[PDB]
Amino acid sequence: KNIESLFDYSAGQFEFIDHLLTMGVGVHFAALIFFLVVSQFVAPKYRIATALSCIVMVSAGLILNSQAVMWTDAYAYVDGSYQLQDLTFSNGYRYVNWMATIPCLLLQLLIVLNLKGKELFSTATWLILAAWGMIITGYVGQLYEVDDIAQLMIWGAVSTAFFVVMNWIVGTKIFKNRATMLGGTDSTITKVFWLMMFAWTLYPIAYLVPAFMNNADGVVLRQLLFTIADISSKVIYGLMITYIAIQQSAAAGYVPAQQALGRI
Ligand SMILES: *C/C=C(C)/C=C/C=C(C)/C=C/C1=C(C)CCCC1(C)C
Ligand SMILES: CCCCCCCC/C=C\CCCCCCCC(=O)O
Ligand SMILES: [Cl-]
Ligand SMILES: [Cl-]
Repeated sequence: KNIESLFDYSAGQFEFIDHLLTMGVGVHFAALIFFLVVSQFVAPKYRIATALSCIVMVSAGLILNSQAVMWTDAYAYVDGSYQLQDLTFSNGYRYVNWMATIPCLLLQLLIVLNLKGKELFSTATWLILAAWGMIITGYVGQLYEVDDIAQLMIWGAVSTAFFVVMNWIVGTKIFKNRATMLGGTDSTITKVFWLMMFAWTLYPIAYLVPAFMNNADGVVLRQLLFTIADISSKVIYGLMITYIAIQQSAAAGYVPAQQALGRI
């Protein structure tokens, strides 16, 4: 049902996708160790925001690892090209994984925005429901990326509505609670918003690849877009969230945070 299954791949195409996914694994698990070691310099009220980045690194790292092994399982070099064998490859499992990873990305944002108690629970709940609506409708949509492009587009439109509303909740909370943020991170959090807008928008672009480039090079392009988007939305984003957590910790008087920033 996926466009990947339609084509044979050159040695170059096949190996490049393998390298993309493998590099993705390495970057996330390398970043994982970074978040782990810096977590001790984060104040208790923010420390979970850094822990969530560890959770995202392993979650994303495992899905990229799984995709890479699926890639090599599904294809074999036969008569001059990589051809589909008995096992299958699908991006569908990425969608399933977003059901967990996207709430984690949103939660760590709410934490450094200094949301607490009732407002935190209610905001998280609405955000997660919006994200799940986006993901599920998008998942349904890509089931038709070969059979029914018109249906892919309509489900994509519904998904985009959830996307836009989710982003509106995010923007509203960010620009409202920006003033509560310490150590100059009121400025930094604005860049985080724009980073999210940019990085997350790459995913619906990848979703539409079967509509504007239905060929083997389109398959490569989609994996390339996922790679850019994954690294930007999880790793670079996580680094900014953790930076914001540490800076606010230091400004709140947390001594390990103050000492850590002093060494650099
Ligand atoms: C780490 C993974 C992340 C941040 C994934 C984000 C995914 C999206 C923003 C997906 C958006 C979609 C649309 C807005 C329309 C087409 C269907 C989706 C699910 C690909
Ligand atoms: C934050 C951005 C992260 C960027 C990650 C991507 C790094 C590698 C990117 C691709 C370089 C282009 C490689 C040339 C493609 C050759 C075409 C092919 O062989 O199929
Ligand atoms: Cl604290
Ligand atoms: Cl993920």
